[PDB]
Amino acid sequence: ILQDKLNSTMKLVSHLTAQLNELKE
Amino acid sequence: ILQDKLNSTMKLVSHLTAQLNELKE
Repeated sequence: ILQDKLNSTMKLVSHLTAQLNELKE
Repeated sequence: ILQDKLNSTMKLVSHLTAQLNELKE
């Protein structure tokens, strides 16, 4: 369960990074 | 307390995802 929560947090971080990159582009 | 902190982090992640989706729309 803890690993799943960490994976969800990592996915959210990756989505935020992708959104930031798209905004920069 | 740790679970409450994790839930707050998850809520923040969900809010960020919703904001990103709204920006995309």
